[PDB]
Amino acid sequence: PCDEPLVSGLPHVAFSSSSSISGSYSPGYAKINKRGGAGGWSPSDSDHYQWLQVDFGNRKQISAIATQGRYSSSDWVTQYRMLYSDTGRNWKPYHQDGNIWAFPGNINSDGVVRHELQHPIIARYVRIVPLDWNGEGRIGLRIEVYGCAA
Repeated sequence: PCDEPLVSGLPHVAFSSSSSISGSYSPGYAKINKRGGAGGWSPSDSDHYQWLQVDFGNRKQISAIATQGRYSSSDWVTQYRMLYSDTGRNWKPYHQDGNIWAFPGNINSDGVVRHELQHPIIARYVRIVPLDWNGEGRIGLRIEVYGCAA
């Protein structure tokens, strides 16, 4: 199977984001079941144009993704898009059931929600783009991406 956790072991330098509320919300804190910093990533502004990015360093085959909100807070993502690229540019949106896919997100701060992809993708870089978030807070996010070397 192609389902090893690809994010949990990455150093901070593998993560980037559109913005962060502060250093404690840096994108390297966006790891499921971990509570460092603010307990997850949050951008300084919550809209439809933020992103959390991971660079796996080379191409990985990806079979599933999992998300959580920001630890013990009102910040969580309720639906999201996934984009991927081999180059870091020309992002490709993940498609499922005939359209760009909106993944159901979280409904609380700490439940993990894992989705098996209909079809695996191959990518060096992944971006998670929040589409909506909890109305009583902001975007807050921790992730895992499951896969293997391409």
